[PDB]
Amino acid sequence: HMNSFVGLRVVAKWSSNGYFYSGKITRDVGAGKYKLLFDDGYECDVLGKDILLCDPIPLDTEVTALSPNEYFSAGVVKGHRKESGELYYSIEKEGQRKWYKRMAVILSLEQGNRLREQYGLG
Repeated sequence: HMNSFVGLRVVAKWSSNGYFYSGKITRDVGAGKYKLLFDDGYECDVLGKDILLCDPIPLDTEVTALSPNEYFSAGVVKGHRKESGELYYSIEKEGQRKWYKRMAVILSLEQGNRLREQYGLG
């Protein structure tokens, strides 16, 4: 039904790793899989059920923000904005909000499962 998923930004995980990372679909490789180019440069084929077609990550989503002191901490998306073409998320934690670059925001398995119903490609 869909014209094409190529070029769409997503957050996706591979198997045996429980986090979703931001990336983009570069190719429909069939077999229910898509070639995903992660923002860090890593590229591999991922199952449709492991892809959340949401960009930006919606507001009021509980996410995992990579934080100072190599600290991964759960927080809630309260805003996003483009800064010279780059997407930044406003994440609320301990009742305070801070800006994080796109790549510093990931989803744990539980956090991503909450979005599968609405945004998953399963």
